[PDB]
Amino acid sequence: DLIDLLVQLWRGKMTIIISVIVAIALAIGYL
Amino acid sequence: KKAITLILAVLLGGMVGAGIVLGRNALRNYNAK
Repeated sequence: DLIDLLVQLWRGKMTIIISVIVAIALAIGYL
Repeated sequence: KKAITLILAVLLGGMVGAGIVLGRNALRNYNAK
């Protein structure tokens, strides 16, 4: 598949980091 | 082993470079058609 959708991931930059930190916040909370 | 660790470094260094020379061109082809 082409690069036509690999621009919105960059476009939505904060919305990815805020969905990864919330995963570490439950991963470390699981430990 | 000194032999395979450089053959698998040139071929690794080329494939990461081929993504750069295609990445700086296809993104230039995609922006402002």
